[PDB]
Amino acid sequence: QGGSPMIEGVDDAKEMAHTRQACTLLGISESYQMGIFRILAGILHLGNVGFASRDSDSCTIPPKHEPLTIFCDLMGVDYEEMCHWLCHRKLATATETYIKPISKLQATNARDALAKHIYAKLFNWIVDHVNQALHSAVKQHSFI
Amino acid sequence: HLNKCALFEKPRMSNKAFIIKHFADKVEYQCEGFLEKNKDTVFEEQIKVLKSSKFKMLPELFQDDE
Repeated sequence: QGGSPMIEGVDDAKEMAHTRQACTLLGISESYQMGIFRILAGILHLGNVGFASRDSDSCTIPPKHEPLTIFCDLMGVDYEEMCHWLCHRKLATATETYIKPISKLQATNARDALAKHIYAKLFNWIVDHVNQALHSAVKQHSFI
Repeated sequence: HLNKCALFEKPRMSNKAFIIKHFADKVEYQCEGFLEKNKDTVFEEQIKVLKSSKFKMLPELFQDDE
């Protein structure tokens, strides 16, 4: 979107070197990093999902959509359930819970919200791991 | 607001914006993005479905400790 993928004077490979070095130093194993990268790749592949709208209120993802299949494979989750819940939503009324398809623009907004929430949860999980790495068993008399 | 205090100003030219006066500075905010960002459509049933996702860490990400 920005049109400038690279930063002048900044090398991304060395920044991965520093990131992996730091995470290993603070106790995070390479498995956690690899899972984070898998989540990032899944979100990137999900960002390319195209929606075919049956009408204003109902839309269905085109069948055998390769981006969604790759997203599910990278997430290690089912494809059909994710397709149904990205084309339809469960609405719970005061007495009944039914399934109603979503709007295509609302489908895209929901996909964006899902990606954002997954990214935020991953960031918070990394923060919590850094915390448990940095947590001191000895009681802190004070702090700065 | 009803012009209760000088801290709030009404921009005449645009009805989709509001000027808020701070002691540091007075600035005008556009109304288009406020509702869009504030409202996040999330269902409890969808939360359960995502908990049912086959990823072994995804419910851990969605896990609340309290």
